[PDB]
Amino acid sequence: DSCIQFTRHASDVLLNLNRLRSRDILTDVVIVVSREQFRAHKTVLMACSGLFYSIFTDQLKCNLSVINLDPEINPEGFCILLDFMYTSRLNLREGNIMAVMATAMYLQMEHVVDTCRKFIKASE
Amino acid sequence: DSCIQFTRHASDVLLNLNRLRSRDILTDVVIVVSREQFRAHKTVLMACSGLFYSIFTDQLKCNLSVINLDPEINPEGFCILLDFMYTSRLNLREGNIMAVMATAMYLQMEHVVDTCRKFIKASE
Amino acid sequence: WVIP
Amino acid sequence: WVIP
Ligand SMILES: O=C1Cc2cc(Nc3nc(Cl)ncc3Br)ccc2N1
Ligand SMILES: O=C1Cc2cc(Nc3nc(Cl)ncc3Br)ccc2N1
Ligand SMILES: [Cl-]
Ligand SMILES: [Cl-]
Repeated sequence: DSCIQFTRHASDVLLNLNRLRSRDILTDVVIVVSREQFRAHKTVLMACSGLFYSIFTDQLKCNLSVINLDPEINPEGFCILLDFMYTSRLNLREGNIMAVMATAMYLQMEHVVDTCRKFIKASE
Repeated sequence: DSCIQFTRHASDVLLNLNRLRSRDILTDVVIVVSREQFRAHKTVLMACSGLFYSIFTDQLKCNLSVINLDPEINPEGFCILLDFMYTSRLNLREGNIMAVMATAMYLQMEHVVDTCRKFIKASE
Repeated sequence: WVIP
Repeated sequence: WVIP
């Protein structure tokens, strides 16, 4: 086509979605990770995670307001990944890399899994 | 912080939101523009438009499944802008620039209004 | 704005 | 991935 493109549009949209998340506006699901609860937008979770994409396209699960993750999932790892989904920034640290990679594999977040594997390979 | 950032994340999220729109997955509102209807995600509309942000943060309107736009709004102008919201690409043409700018002013999409004013000023 |  |  003969379209023009606004370079910062996608980043501005995500920044606004994160602002809605921070003010708990139009969040439509709670993700339960052991004793912790995380409110989010189903659409953002699906856009970032192969697991959430599969969950919310299921004709029964699409209507659930609460999703319980596997008990092996670390709440901090999930929190770091939820922040990444809404910001593009990943808080990857020596102390959390194993939990973050395990959570990203479970959530099916291929690019996160890739950088974790590379950071781990560098430290061995 | 000491975060790393994935450059393409925001663009990939928006691409996936557009894929959900195309398959009508988790769309939660109909925007009525005269005889035409456009299905969308409230969160994406709020992230792109000052008007939708104001509408869906209203304690009564946040719960509406149908929003009727002012009858002066052109359905093609709205369609072009809805496509822009989900893709960052604006199909701006000599034949549609006036309708697109009028629709972007009504929707409160400042960057779109800005490029329309510049393209119009160049042709005078 | 750019030509994509 | 980059240093933002
Ligand atoms: O690593 C990742 C990230 C991700 C996101 C989605 N999400 C969607 N995929 C498609 Cl094709 N359409 C709409 C949506 Br929402 C699917 C798989 C994966 N794997
Ligand atoms: O030209 C534009 C585009 C736009 C988008 C929003 N959306 C939001 N703004 C804020 Cl501050 N927080 C969350 C959201 Br969603 C507000 C105003 C405007 N004006
Ligand atoms: Cl990823
Ligand atoms: Cl805009």
